[PDB]
Amino acid sequence: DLRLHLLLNTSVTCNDGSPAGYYLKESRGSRRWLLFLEGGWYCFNRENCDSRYDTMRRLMSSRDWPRTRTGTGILSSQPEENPYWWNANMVFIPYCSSDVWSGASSKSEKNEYAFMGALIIQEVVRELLGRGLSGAKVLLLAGSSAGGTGVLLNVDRVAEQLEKLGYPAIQVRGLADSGWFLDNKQYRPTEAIRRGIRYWNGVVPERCRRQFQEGEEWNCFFGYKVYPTLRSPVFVVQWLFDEAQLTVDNVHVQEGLRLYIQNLGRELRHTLKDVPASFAPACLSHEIIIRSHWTDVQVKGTSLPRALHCWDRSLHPLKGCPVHLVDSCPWPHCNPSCPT
Ligand SMILES: C[C@H]1CCCCN1C(=O)N1CCOCC1
Ligand SMILES: *[C@@H]1O[C@H](CO)[C@@H](O)[C@H](O)[C@H]1NC(C)=O
Repeated sequence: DLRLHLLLNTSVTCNDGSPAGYYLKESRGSRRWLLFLEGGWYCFNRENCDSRYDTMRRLMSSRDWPRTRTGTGILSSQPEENPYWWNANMVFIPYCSSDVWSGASSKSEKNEYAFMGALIIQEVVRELLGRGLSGAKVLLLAGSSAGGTGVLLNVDRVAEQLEKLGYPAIQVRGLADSGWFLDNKQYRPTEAIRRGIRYWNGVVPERCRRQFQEGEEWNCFFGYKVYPTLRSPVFVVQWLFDEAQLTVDNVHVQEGLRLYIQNLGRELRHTLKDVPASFAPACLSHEIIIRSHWTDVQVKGTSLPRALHCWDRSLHPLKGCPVHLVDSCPWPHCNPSCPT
């Protein structure tokens, strides 16, 4: 069980002005810290956000959050469930800003909602330093789906924050799960993100912003465009046939659709060729790192917990302990270890 703490700075808020927060389970024998960003789509205008407030309110408000949460997958403290980091300090940061973790806008007489995702991450880090994060040797910022994209948008800002506060010894790293999308043509999207960025006052990493320039910041939401600009080490986990990617592509089998699906897997593989820490199985699925059975899937005979352990060793190629693992077979579930 991870225990809830509402932010002491009550001006850093969820969408409806209630305080944001985090769930924590400390491990005082460990100098490793895992901060996980929840996912859950987003909203991009007044009418769409009002609908989300009616039926997805826990993603917009802390008023109904429970006092505890069970850690699962990479957040589990049991070695059998989490071979990688079972002894780490565990943090789950609820997603209550509806802005893919990019926003920096308060509620006001001109704004019905607050979009503060980027500031929530910064404030959680600041308040954790008093609870033991000051002694860390590794801070791993992880996340799934919208939270995976949030890792790519925020990992370098956390590194800069800790350096400027005077903690140069904490190594900041990222783990992005199911947050690596393609801006491809549909079988039968980017405009919603463009409108969202303006609605949220959304912010993107500085080097990527300088490349694409004013009005084109939406480009930095796409992994293959923002990843080369990042300085912190980032491990990318991405199913080749991700269900959210197919949903946005309007895919729900004849020759035209067969070619479309094969092309999607080929393009995704291409974008990961120069990503040296990555795990990309040929499966139709969505998210992995906080699922209890995340230990089951393998690429070339290597599980995800093993690949992550090999990554840790590389940050001290390694015989028998690979870090770049991308399937080459071209159809969903051509890998026999895919979830069923
Ligand atoms: C999965 C969601 C939430 C997080 C960012 C990526 N997401 C999108 O819905 N997108 C991205 C751009 O292309 C299609 C629209
Ligand atoms: C609380 O957060 C807001 C927004 O980041 C910031 O302007 C303010 O300085 C913070 N308060 C304190 C005491 O740090």
